[PDB]
Amino acid sequence: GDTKEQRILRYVQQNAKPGDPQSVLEAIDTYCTQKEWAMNVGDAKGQIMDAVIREYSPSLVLELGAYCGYSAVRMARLLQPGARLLTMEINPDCAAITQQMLNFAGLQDKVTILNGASQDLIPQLKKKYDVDTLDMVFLDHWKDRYLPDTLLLEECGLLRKGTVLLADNVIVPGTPDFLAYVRGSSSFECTHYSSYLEYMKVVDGLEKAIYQGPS
Ligand SMILES: Cc1nc(C)c(-c2cc(C(C)(C)c3ccccc3)n[nH]2)s1
Ligand code: NA
Ligand code: NA
Repeated sequence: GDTKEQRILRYVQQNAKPGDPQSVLEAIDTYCTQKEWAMNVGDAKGQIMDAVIREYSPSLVLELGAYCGYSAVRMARLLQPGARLLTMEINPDCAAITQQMLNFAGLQDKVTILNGASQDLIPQLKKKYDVDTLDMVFLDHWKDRYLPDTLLLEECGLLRKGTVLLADNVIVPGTPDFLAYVRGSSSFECTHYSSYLEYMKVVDGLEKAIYQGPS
Protein backbone atom coordinates (compact mmCIF):
# COMPACT_ATOMS: atom_id res chain seq x y z
CA GLY A 1 0.00 0.00 0.00
CA ASP A 2 1.20 3.45 -1.03
CA THR A 3 1.75 6.12 1.63
CA LYS A 4 2.49 9.82 1.49
CA GLU A 5 5.94 9.24 2.99
CA GLN A 6 6.75 6.63 0.31
CA ARG A 7 5.57 9.17 -2.29
CA ILE A 8 7.94 11.84 -0.93
CA LEU A 9 10.84 9.39 -1.05
CA ARG A 10 10.00 8.34 -4.64
CA TYR A 11 9.75 11.93 -5.81
CA VAL A 12 13.20 12.65 -4.39
CA GLN A 13 14.74 9.53 -5.96
CA GLN A 14 13.29 10.45 -9.34
CA ASN A 15 14.12 14.17 -9.39
CA ALA A 16 17.02 14.79 -7.03
CA LYS A 17 20.65 13.82 -7.60
CA PRO A 18 22.32 11.04 -5.54
CA GLY A 19 24.98 12.34 -3.16
CA ASP A 20 23.61 15.89 -3.58
CA PRO A 21 21.90 16.92 -0.30
CA GLN A 22 20.87 20.34 -1.64
CA SER A 23 18.91 18.74 -4.50
CA VAL A 24 17.19 16.44 -1.99
CA LEU A 25 16.07 19.45 0.11
CA GLU A 26 14.79 21.23 -3.00
CA ALA A 27 12.89 18.14 -4.13
CA ILE A 28 11.10 17.68 -0.80
CA ASP A 29 10.25 21.39 -0.52
CA THR A 30 8.93 21.30 -4.08
CA TYR A 31 6.89 18.19 -3.38
CA CYS A 32 5.37 19.50 -0.14
CA THR A 33 4.58 22.94 -1.53
CA GLN A 34 3.31 21.90 -4.97
CA LYS A 35 2.21 18.25 -5.05
CA GLU A 36 0.97 17.15 -1.61
CA TRP A 37 1.07 18.74 1.86
CA ALA A 38 3.23 17.00 4.47
CA MET A 39 4.75 17.80 7.86
CA ASN A 40 7.89 19.66 6.81
CA VAL A 41 10.17 22.24 8.37
CA GLY A 42 10.49 23.95 4.97
CA ASP A 43 13.16 26.17 3.47
CA ALA A 44 12.50 29.41 5.41
CA LYS A 45 13.02 27.73 8.77
CA GLY A 46 15.68 25.57 7.15
CA GLN A 47 17.80 28.64 6.53
CA ILE A 48 17.64 29.61 10.20
CA MET A 49 18.71 26.06 11.07
CA ASP A 50 21.58 26.38 8.59
CA ALA A 51 22.68 29.60 10.27
CA VAL A 52 22.67 28.07 13.76
CA ILE A 53 24.72 25.05 12.63
CA ARG A 54 27.27 27.31 10.97
CA GLU A 55 27.48 29.61 13.99
CA TYR A 56 28.12 26.92 16.62
CA SER A 57 29.58 24.18 14.36
CA PRO A 58 28.39 21.38 16.70
CA SER A 59 30.25 18.04 16.72
CA LEU A 60 27.39 16.06 18.29
CA VAL A 61 23.75 16.86 17.42
CA LEU A 62 20.60 15.15 18.69
CA GLU A 63 17.43 15.40 16.58
CA LEU A 64 13.99 14.48 18.03
CA GLY A 65 11.36 13.48 15.44
CA ALA A 66 12.99 12.68 12.08
CA TYR A 67 9.80 11.89 10.07
CA CYS A 68 11.05 11.55 6.44
CA GLY A 69 14.57 12.87 7.00
CA TYR A 70 14.28 16.44 5.72
CA SER A 71 15.82 17.98 8.86
CA ALA A 72 18.39 15.18 9.21
CA VAL A 73 19.54 15.93 5.65
CA ARG A 74 19.41 19.67 6.36
CA MET A 75 21.70 19.42 9.40
CA ALA A 76 23.98 16.47 8.49
CA ARG A 77 25.04 18.14 5.23
CA LEU A 78 26.63 20.99 7.23
CA LEU A 79 28.44 18.74 9.70
CA GLN A 80 32.25 18.39 9.65
CA PRO A 81 34.15 15.12 9.34
CA GLY A 82 33.99 13.30 12.66
CA ALA A 83 30.80 15.13 13.62
CA ARG A 84 27.71 12.98 14.29
CA LEU A 85 23.96 13.40 14.01
CA LEU A 86 21.89 11.17 16.30
CA THR A 87 18.25 11.21 15.26
CA MET A 88 15.27 9.65 17.06
CA GLU A 89 12.10 8.58 15.24
CA ILE A 90 9.26 6.81 17.03
CA ASN A 91 7.62 5.37 13.87
CA PRO A 92 9.34 2.31 12.25
CA ASP A 93 8.12 3.07 8.71
CA CYS A 94 9.32 6.66 8.95
CA ALA A 95 12.64 5.51 10.40
CA ALA A 96 13.05 3.34 7.29
CA ILE A 97 12.15 6.23 4.96
CA THR A 98 14.60 8.50 6.77
CA GLN A 99 17.39 5.94 6.31
CA GLN A 100 16.78 5.65 2.56
CA MET A 101 16.59 9.45 2.28
CA LEU A 102 19.96 9.86 3.98
CA ASN A 103 21.46 7.02 1.94
CA PHE A 104 20.31 8.66 -1.31
CA ALA A 105 21.71 12.05 -0.17
CA GLY A 106 25.11 10.47 0.61
CA LEU A 107 24.98 11.22 4.35
CA GLN A 108 24.28 7.81 5.89
CA ASP A 109 27.72 7.61 7.55
CA LYS A 110 27.20 10.85 9.49
CA VAL A 111 23.86 9.80 10.98
CA THR A 112 22.66 7.22 13.49
CA ILE A 113 18.92 6.58 13.44
CA LEU A 114 17.32 5.43 16.67
CA ASN A 115 13.85 3.88 16.43
CA GLY A 116 11.91 4.46 19.65
CA ALA A 117 10.45 7.03 22.03
CA SER A 118 12.58 9.97 23.19
CA GLN A 119 12.04 9.29 26.88
CA ASP A 120 13.26 5.69 26.50
CA LEU A 121 16.26 6.39 24.28
CA ILE A 122 17.59 9.62 25.85
CA PRO A 123 18.77 7.87 29.06
CA GLN A 124 20.77 5.32 26.94
CA LEU A 125 22.87 7.81 25.03
CA LYS A 126 25.77 7.89 27.50
CA LYS A 127 26.15 4.12 27.88
CA LYS A 128 25.14 2.78 24.47
CA TYR A 129 26.03 5.56 22.03
CA ASP A 130 29.21 6.82 23.69
CA VAL A 131 27.88 10.30 24.30
CA ASP A 132 29.46 12.65 26.83
CA THR A 133 27.47 15.84 26.28
CA LEU A 134 25.47 17.15 23.31
CA ASP A 135 26.48 20.24 21.36
CA MET A 136 23.03 20.81 19.87
CA VAL A 137 19.47 19.50 20.16
CA PHE A 138 16.77 20.01 17.54
CA LEU A 139 13.23 19.44 18.88
CA ASP A 140 10.50 18.69 16.30
CA HIS A 141 8.64 15.67 17.70
CA TRP A 142 5.46 15.68 19.84
CA LYS A 143 4.84 19.16 21.24
CA ASP A 144 3.74 18.03 24.72
CA ARG A 145 7.14 16.32 25.00
CA TYR A 146 9.41 19.36 24.54
CA LEU A 147 9.37 20.41 28.20
CA PRO A 148 9.69 17.00 29.79
CA ASP A 149 12.40 15.79 27.35
CA THR A 150 14.39 19.00 27.99
CA LEU A 151 14.20 18.32 31.74
CA LEU A 152 15.27 14.71 31.14
CA LEU A 153 18.23 15.78 29.00
CA GLU A 154 19.32 18.04 31.82
CA GLU A 155 19.05 15.48 34.58
CA CYS A 156 20.75 12.82 32.43
CA GLY A 157 23.74 15.19 32.27
CA LEU A 158 23.61 15.54 28.46
CA LEU A 159 23.62 19.37 28.41
CA ARG A 160 26.75 21.46 29.00
CA LYS A 161 27.23 25.21 29.19
CA GLY A 162 26.82 26.45 25.64
CA THR A 163 24.66 23.56 24.39
CA VAL A 164 22.14 24.94 21.89
CA LEU A 165 18.49 23.82 21.91
CA LEU A 166 16.50 24.74 18.81
CA ALA A 167 12.77 23.98 18.89
CA ASP A 168 10.24 24.18 16.03
CA ASN A 169 6.53 25.05 16.10
CA VAL A 170 6.70 26.84 19.46
CA ILE A 171 3.96 29.24 18.34
CA VAL A 172 1.88 27.10 15.95
CA PRO A 173 0.39 24.89 17.28
CA GLY A 174 2.49 26.13 20.21
CA THR A 175 4.54 24.94 23.18
CA PRO A 176 3.85 27.59 25.82
CA ASP A 177 4.86 25.36 28.77
CA PHE A 178 8.29 24.80 27.23
CA LEU A 179 8.55 28.50 26.37
CA ALA A 180 7.60 29.65 29.87
CA TYR A 181 10.14 27.34 31.49
CA VAL A 182 13.19 28.11 29.31
CA ARG A 183 12.56 31.86 29.04
CA GLY A 184 11.96 32.09 32.78
CA SER A 185 14.81 29.83 33.89
CA SER A 186 18.28 31.25 34.44
CA SER A 187 19.60 27.97 33.01
CA PHE A 188 18.60 29.05 29.50
CA GLU A 189 19.43 32.08 27.39
CA CYS A 190 16.60 32.40 24.88
CA THR A 191 15.91 34.01 21.52
CA HIS A 192 12.96 33.73 19.15
CA TYR A 193 13.10 33.38 15.37
CA SER A 194 9.78 34.17 13.68
CA SER A 195 8.91 32.57 10.34
CA TYR A 196 5.75 32.61 8.23
CA LEU A 197 3.86 29.40 7.47
CA GLU A 198 2.87 30.53 3.98
CA TYR A 199 0.35 27.74 3.31
CA MET A 200 -1.44 28.46 6.60
CA LYS A 201 -1.04 32.25 6.37
CA VAL A 202 0.00 32.53 10.02
CA VAL A 203 3.30 33.27 11.72
CA ASP A 204 5.12 30.53 13.61
CA GLY A 205 8.58 30.55 15.18
CA LEU A 206 11.61 28.63 16.34
CA GLU A 207 12.99 29.10 19.85
CA LYS A 208 16.72 28.97 20.49
CA ALA A 209 17.65 28.19 24.09
CA ILE A 210 21.32 28.11 25.06
CA TYR A 211 22.00 26.04 28.18
CA GLN A 212 23.85 28.03 30.85
CA GLY A 213 24.51 25.32 33.42
CA PRO A 214 22.41 23.99 36.31
CA SER A 215 20.59 26.46 38.57
C1 LIG B 1 7.64 10.65 22.54
C2 LIG B 1 8.20 10.73 21.17
N1 LIG B 1 9.57 10.39 20.91
C3 LIG B 1 9.87 10.57 19.39
C4 LIG B 1 11.20 10.31 18.77
C5 LIG B 1 8.62 11.01 18.77
C6 LIG B 1 8.44 11.27 17.29
C7 LIG B 1 7.41 12.00 16.72
C8 LIG B 1 7.59 11.96 15.35
C9 LIG B 1 6.71 12.61 14.31
C10 LIG B 1 7.25 12.32 12.96
C11 LIG B 1 6.67 14.11 14.52
C12 LIG B 1 5.35 11.93 14.50
C13 LIG B 1 5.34 10.55 14.69
C14 LIG B 1 4.15 9.86 14.89
C15 LIG B 1 2.94 10.55 14.90
C16 LIG B 1 2.94 11.92 14.72
C17 LIG B 1 4.13 12.62 14.53
N2 LIG B 1 8.68 11.19 15.10
N3 LIG B 1 9.22 10.75 16.31
S1 LIG B 1 7.49 11.15 19.82
NA1 NA C 1 7.83 20.94 12.63
NA1 NA D 1 15.90 32.01 30.36
